[PDB]
This record gives sequence, C-alpha cells and structure tokens, in this order.
Amino acid sequence: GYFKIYSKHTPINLVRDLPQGFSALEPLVDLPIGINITRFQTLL
Amino acid sequence: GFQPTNGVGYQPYRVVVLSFELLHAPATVCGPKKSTNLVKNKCVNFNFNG
Ligand SMILES: *[C@@H]1O[C@H](CO)[C@@H](O)[C@H](O)[C@H]1NC(C)=O
Repeated sequence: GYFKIYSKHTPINLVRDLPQGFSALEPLVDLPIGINITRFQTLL
Repeated sequence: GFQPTNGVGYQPYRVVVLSFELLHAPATVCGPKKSTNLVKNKCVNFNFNG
C-alpha cells in the first residue's frame, strides 16, 4: 500500500552507454496511495 | 416555524455529525502523543518513536 521512490544524480560525459561505476541510492519519499500499479509510461 | 419569540426548546440548532471507517489502506488521521522532558546521565526507561 506504500509506493516508494529512490533517486540519484551524477554528471557524465559519455555517449550511447551507461558508464561503468558504483553508486548507492538514498531514499526520497513514499506515498500511502495504496493503488496497485500494473502499467506506467514516460512523457517527453 | 421559528420566530424570535421562542422558549427553551423551540430553538434552531446546528448539528455536525462525524463518522469514521476502517480499511486495509494505511491510517491517515490519529490523535497526537504526549512527551516527557529529557533527563540525562541517569539510568531510566526510554521510548523514542516506539
Ligand atoms: C487492486 O486489485 C484488486 C484486484 O482484486 C482490485 O479489486 C482493486 O480495486 C485494486 N486496487 C485499486 C486501488 O484499484
């Protein structure tokens, strides 16, 4: 019933790839929506 | 049939009714919790956020 989000930001200067490295993500927020999620879409 | 000349009983009353429900969703409202002052350098029982 809680929906949780995590995130991180970093600079990169590399093309068509995910750069090799290591990182960990801090918690950001959660929401008590309690709505089962089956699909999602991204907007640009 | 209200009129300004009225007695004890024949008066207009406002009524507000509250109601609540239970669900499997998380809770959203609750009453607040009291809290003691803090003593230091002593042997005591403690309760911090449960
Ligand atoms: C979660 O899925 C169940 C399927 O049994 C459905 O009844 C319920 O409505 C769904 N939750 C929400 C918030 O729609």
